[PDB]
Amino acid sequence: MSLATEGNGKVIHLTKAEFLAKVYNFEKNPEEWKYEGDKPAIVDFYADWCGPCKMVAPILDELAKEYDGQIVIYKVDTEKEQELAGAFGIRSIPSILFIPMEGKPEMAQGAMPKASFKKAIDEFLLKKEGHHHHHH
Repeated sequence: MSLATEGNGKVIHLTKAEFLAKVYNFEKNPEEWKYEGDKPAIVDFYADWCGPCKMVAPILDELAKEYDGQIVIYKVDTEKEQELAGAFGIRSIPSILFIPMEGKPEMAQGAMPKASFKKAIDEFLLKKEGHHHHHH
């Protein structure tokens, strides 16, 4: 049945329920952050009525496919996921949550271009020089 359902190397918009299961349990972890993901994730907080929020989807699709295998990109519809976005203090949009496999996730506000995104994805999410890195 599921031989090739994409998803990996893609950007999927999900709900807080989907967030919960594969990303983060804000039920058991009201205050803390336990990542349930196996690969590094990038969560785009977007609102369709927002221009920038629209741009990031194609950008994210591009970079997701470019960095396929290693990363998995998501996005969340803040207009409905108000509780989810509000919990992190995101307020609304745009916010980009970079979730490492080590530590807690950083965020960048707004839909930066393919170039700035590559730097944040590659040289930060994979090249986590700011995570546990003092020299060794």
